Amino acid sequence: EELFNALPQPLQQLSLALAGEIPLTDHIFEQAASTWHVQPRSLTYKLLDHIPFSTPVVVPPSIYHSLDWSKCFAVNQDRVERVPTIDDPDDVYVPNSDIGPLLTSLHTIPDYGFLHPAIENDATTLRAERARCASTFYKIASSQARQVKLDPIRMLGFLLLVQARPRVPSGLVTDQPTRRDPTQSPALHAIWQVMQYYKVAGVYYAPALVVPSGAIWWIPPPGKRNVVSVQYLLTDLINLAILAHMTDMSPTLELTGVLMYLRAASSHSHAYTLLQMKSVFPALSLRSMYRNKGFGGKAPAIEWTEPRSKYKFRWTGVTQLHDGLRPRSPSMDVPTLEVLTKYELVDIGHIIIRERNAHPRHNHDSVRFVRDVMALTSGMYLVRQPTMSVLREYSQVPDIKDPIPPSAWTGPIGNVRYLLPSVQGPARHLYDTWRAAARQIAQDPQWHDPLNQAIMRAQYVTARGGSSASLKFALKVTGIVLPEYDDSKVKKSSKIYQAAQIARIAFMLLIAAIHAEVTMGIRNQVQRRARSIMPLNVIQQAISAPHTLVANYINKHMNLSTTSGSVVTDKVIPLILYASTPPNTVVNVDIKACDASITYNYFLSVICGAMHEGFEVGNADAAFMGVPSTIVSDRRSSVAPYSRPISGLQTMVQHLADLYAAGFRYSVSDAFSSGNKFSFPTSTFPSGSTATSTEHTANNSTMMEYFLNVHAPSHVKSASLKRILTDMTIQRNYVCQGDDGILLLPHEAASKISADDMNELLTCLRDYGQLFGWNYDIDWSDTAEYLKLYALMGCRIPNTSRHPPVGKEYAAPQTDEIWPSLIDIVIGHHLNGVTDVLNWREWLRFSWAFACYSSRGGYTNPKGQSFSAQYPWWTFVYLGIPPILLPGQTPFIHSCYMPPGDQGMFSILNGWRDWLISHASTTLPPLRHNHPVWGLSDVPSLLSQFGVYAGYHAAQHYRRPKPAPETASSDSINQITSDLTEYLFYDSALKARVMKGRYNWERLSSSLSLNVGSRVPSLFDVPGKWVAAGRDAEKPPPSSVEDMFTSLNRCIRRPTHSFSRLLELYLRVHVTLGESIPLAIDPDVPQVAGADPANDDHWFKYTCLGDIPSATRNYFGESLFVGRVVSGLDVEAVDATLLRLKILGAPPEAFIAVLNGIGMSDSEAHQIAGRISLANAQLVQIARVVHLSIPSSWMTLNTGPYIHHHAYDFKPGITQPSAKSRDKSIWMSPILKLLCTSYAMTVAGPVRTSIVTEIDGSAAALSGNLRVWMRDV
Amino acid sequence: SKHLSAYLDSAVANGPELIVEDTGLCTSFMLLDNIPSAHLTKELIGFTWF
RNA sequence: UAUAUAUAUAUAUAUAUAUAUAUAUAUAUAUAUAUAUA
RNA sequence: UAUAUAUAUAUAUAUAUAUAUAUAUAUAUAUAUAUAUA
Repeated sequence: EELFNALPQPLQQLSLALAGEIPLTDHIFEQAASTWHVQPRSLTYKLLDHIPFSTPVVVPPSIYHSLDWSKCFAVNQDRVERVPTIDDPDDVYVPNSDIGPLLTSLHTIPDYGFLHPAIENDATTLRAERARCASTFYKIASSQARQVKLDPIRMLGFLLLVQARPRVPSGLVTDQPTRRDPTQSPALHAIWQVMQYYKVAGVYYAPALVVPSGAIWWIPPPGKRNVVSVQYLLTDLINLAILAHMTDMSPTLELTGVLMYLRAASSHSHAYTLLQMKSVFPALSLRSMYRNKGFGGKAPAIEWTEPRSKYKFRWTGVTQLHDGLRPRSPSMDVPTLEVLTKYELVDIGHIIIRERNAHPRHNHDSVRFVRDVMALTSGMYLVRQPTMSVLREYSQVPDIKDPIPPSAWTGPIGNVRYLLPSVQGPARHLYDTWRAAARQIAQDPQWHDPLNQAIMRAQYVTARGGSSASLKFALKVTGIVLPEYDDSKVKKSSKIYQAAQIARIAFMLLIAAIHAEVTMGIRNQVQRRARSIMPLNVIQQAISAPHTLVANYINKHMNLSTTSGSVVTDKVIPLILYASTPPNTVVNVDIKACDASITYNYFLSVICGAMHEGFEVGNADAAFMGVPSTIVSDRRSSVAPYSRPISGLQTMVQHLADLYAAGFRYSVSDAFSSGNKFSFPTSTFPSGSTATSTEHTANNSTMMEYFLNVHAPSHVKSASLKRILTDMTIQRNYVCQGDDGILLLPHEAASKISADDMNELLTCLRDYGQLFGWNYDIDWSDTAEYLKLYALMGCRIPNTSRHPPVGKEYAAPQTDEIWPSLIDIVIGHHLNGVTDVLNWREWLRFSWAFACYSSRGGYTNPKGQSFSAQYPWWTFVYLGIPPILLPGQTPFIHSCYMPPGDQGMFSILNGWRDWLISHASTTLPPLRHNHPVWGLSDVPSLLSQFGVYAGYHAAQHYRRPKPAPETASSDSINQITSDLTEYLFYDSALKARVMKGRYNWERLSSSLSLNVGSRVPSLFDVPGKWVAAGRDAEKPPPSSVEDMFTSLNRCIRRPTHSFSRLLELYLRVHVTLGESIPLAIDPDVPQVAGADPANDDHWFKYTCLGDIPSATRNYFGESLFVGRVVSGLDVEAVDATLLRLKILGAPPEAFIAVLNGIGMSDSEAHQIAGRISLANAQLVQIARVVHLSIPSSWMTLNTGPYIHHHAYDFKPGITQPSAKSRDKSIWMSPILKLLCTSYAMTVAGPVRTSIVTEIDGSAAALSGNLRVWMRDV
Repeated sequence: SKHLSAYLDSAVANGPELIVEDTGLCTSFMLLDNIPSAHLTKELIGFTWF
């Protein structure tokens, strides 16, 4: 491969290491990283010359047809709009224009350019129209290019490097070498052809270059001109090329994707063109697979347990597939082909359909094909001008087909109107439901509990926030002089900052401020319009409390919130799998825009009236959250009007209804556009975070229930449909979360419902939603779409396109981040490639290349010095990336499921133990006195020679700079503290409780001499945590950066030869692997697409353990003792301390002090303390006391039973008696089991039984040291 | 899958074709002119008539 | 001039039957290559 | 040379899918004729 010869020497070495030829070393690790940072990026394109492509792809010159930008922008009413070219009002995206004329030249790199300083000045100072339009166009065009985790060229360099040389085979019988090869990929050939336009003297000038402040462009010569779309096309091509290789797809499918992108790029508005024909691929493949005759195969047999509210499922065998079970819904070929005819891409459909017809039976190949084809959709984070986005989304109002007549209301109650009893229909149903819930909320001593009140107030504060300026204005307007703490370096717009200002003020004085402006933000998306973030101010968030509370009660006490408890997201996995099984018919539904359709004229007025009436049952004089009862005029009786008191809850409703009727008033201040901030109101619900899911899920459930039980039976025609539609209820037939929803039909007896009845049913539902202005957007394709998860016949399909390898969202014109953060990006990037099942061997190779580039970085003072550093590669091992090849071992023996942290280290060393010991003896002189785990052979020196300690400690170092304090600012720190504590401790009982607990605790901890300095979670530190978070949200000063680099280097250079005490002790255990465990399911049945004999290790791991989490006796430790806690503190810290105390045998008052330290009253403290026992605790619950946790990668596997009865901590016939844990086994055995299973999961291949065989020291010695360490911390 | 699909659904038609109906003539023997009669136009006129 | 109904012709779509072509799967025969045995 | 296994090609048979042609039925559009109304 001449390309391998083209690489420079260090990169050739790195490629050899990645191929598994040689063990990786820090030396070559640096040489590769360094040289990448010094050579120009264009050379990566230069590498493409040495690929003899043989693919049938032609790049039409139609691409280079820049449409003039001047006609794509205009300003009216002093705002820069997009003025769409086509008559479609949605063409509001970046056009296809030549950016060239707007460029100057840089002094550093003369070839590339940036915006004219003249243009931006005139747009800023003169507000000149054309200047502003040019600026806006330049800003957004640059931003669209910036939507990548790093420069795409670097990723392309990674792909070439790994693909430059075939990987060496391992000894495994399932290690199939790659079937795909270069010179056959249409993507790379396409990149070659298109890039031929950008060379002048064989130099291959990149069309653009991304920088921290955005992206720069190259000035074209007089002959040529660069269209911004080309850059986007390159990114899509590179992303597709990487994905195709990792997914190992046929070149034909990649060919179709290339043609797909080219056609989109040829026309104007590359983004808009792609967006229009988005769903073509899933419709062609996923929605229509088995609509033929030769159907068959094996399918999972999943059963839903009787208490369906618990969402518990059981795998109970397999089911043979046959024609009677084949999908009933019509295919999707006709509409898709009709759409494709518009863009004359019918060939793509013909190719896809013909290829699809080669999979008549459901098996691994079929789903693998589906996974690959669905991976063809564009992975670009689309971005448009926020001004257009806000103008296009919130300009919608629902259309009600039968409005509530005005005569249907009673007389006013000051603001609200009650609903007349004579009114029926869905509105009546909605009214009663909310009213009933309001009644239940009304009398509930759960509130007025001071602890619960603390939870609600604390829930309102986060590091982020907004609308602070509106807050300061509104209160200053009403004569309220708020405090300030600027010297305490914390952002004013933080929700924390405004909360501190409010602490002292009597609440009712603030009531006028709730009718104030709210700022807004935008977050871009991959396959849809960008999302919206609308953070209310703290006061508004407080007022809306009743709305949330009632919604919560509706959810938690009707359909159990339809999984909106979100305890572990994986509970939806078995649900959709069950929903997609052949015996069941499922329908996917979701509100078209629930945020935009909920409104006051129809919905909120009804809810407000119901809540206000529902609160009538209760003491009319009972203040709630500092809101006192007031007098309101009642005008229900025209003959006898009067005024009566109303409780604080009702007063809240009175104002809340007023606000909703007035409509939200937003203020847009987009930065990408130029000087165009303004404010306009809308009825669109905020819906900026999970706090909105409760309301929409409640209304979603309510309307669905009424439709099923009342509207549909009264209106449908088919008698058979009526027969099956009856005996159906939401609690066992429907789930939802926000707009999203799933509806599944009762099992038709050995049969399926007529599509005719389905059409009748679906039609009526659409009309039902049309009544009150909900577009239901339903579909029926015998698949499962819920929370962006896809299941087909009980097999999960990872939609990889939603996690593009290169793409990353950036919501601001500047990246605003520092170099070390890139490491965390790499770690998160790699995990997705594990969550989604890719070719695990090749994905690992690519990951290391990414890591190598990220391993190095530098910084420069605003005026002064530069700084630099880089990590030894062992860091990434500690961070959770398996090594490819260790010295003395064979490559590719470590599975991706290897746990991060100490566990991964221990497992690696445990396997590597014997070779290290023997090799150290030959190579080095013995150490001077005996070692606990090692002999005299002195492996630690060898590890230092490998730089293991350097990497091990380097990964421990922090990666974000720290802000500095000040003393007059500390007066503000105290002022900030005092007020935060004041806001937290509204009453006095909590303060007395915490103070008593803290005083007793330190007294006990010192006098009993457990230890001193134990940072125990307590409420007094919660404000401190808030303050630190608030100060951290600020951009750090350069001095902090310099401290980081210096500290990091010193930590790297310091010669240390010891791990943490825990890892040192963990090495004392010897673990061995026996035979394979009995299988969970039939290996024939596919469960996750791509986890097949080709991708062996995933296929092994899933097959052995089974995917369905089925903790019938374990419950994965979710039964934490402290169900109710305040924000800021960590439950996982609290229970760990409690168990640690219990193991240490502390006296009960120690528990009492600790519990009282977090607000628990003495009585409940005793009650809680009594529950603490080593028996009822779960394996993971107790094992976490020493930070032994379950890796996130395991959350999709049924590891419970294995850990329970497959990891033998003491097998009688194998273990040495020295390792017998004896009585301490009650808390020793879980630790050993966790270590054992971690090692077993580390190695590749099938899961084997794990057995402790020996502890070098006695088990007693191990337990004693552990108790010491537990007492120390 | 063929056998399983066959054994599970009996609505595969393939029933014997019982109903066949005739509206013509219930006969199976045809009277046939084997040797045509000669046409006479000069001598023996009138001995045959068509 | 227009609307409605009926008949006839032509075009398009859907269903069924027959013919031809192409693709895929399975079986059998023949040829060629590679491996093993004699 | 023969046997056995694997791969590829060609031929034949059977099944499935798609396309094209012809026939029949149904729907829609257009034209022409006839009737009725304006």
